[PDB]
Amino acid sequence: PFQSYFSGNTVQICPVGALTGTAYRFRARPFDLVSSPSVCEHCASGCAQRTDHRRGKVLRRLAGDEPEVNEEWNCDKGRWAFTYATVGDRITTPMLRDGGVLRPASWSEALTVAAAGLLTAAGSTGVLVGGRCTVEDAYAYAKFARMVLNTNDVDFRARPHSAEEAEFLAAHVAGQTMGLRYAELENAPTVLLAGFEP
Amino acid sequence: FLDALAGFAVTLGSMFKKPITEGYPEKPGPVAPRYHGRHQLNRYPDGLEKCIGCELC
Ligand code: SF4
Ligand code: SF4
Repeated sequence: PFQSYFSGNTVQICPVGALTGTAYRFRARPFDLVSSPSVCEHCASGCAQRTDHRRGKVLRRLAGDEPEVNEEWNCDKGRWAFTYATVGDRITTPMLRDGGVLRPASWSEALTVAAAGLLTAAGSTGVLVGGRCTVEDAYAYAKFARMVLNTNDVDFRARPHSAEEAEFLAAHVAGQTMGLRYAELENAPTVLLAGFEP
Repeated sequence: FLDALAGFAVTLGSMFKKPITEGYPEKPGPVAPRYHGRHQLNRYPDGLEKCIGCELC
């Protein structure tokens, strides 16, 4: 089989209906698609994309056009890994634990219970933020932890990690934005990959 | 001038003419052959649906 991780780009690059995405097949025509600019949420490349959805369901995600980031390319993940939110496991309402069972709860009840539990926890609280959150969401987690829970126990590393990693990120990454760009990888005479599989 | 009373002739004469109303619903009037009524999805003579789902409509 055509085994490329970028195989989906061949669908977007074909000037005719020769190569087509089997998922998008017969789902919609251009006129009924709501199309919005987007950024892939999967990995750190941050590709510009165009999310096309019909009747509230995402049908495809084209590569968009960002010469400074991804030009006009995707990986198959970003192009097609958008169904996670609609596999039926999505949480649709706030849930509360009672009698050992998790049951739907009103937003008011859930908020009140969570606030009571967190206040009763005083400063002995940890905040695992994960890596999925946007920059604003991560800022919200940090602000909540350090203002509301009055704790420094915030960590987005939902993966193997070390204190050395935290020190390195603080010293050499945080605050130092745009130090290296895709345009410079394209020109770097030598690139040394350490612990990284592009 | 009887001309100023011409209208009385029009209404009176039309009294003795057969009313021109169409008898809907019991005897509905004839719509034009080209009239734009209900859409209809047609089939081929063997029964297959003609609609190929192109969404051009
Ligand atoms: S399209 Fe692929 S390479 Fe680009 S950000 Fe998404 S997952 Fe990463
Ligand atoms: S335009 Fe296409 S989808 Fe619409 S009725 Fe005709 S064949 Fe079917």
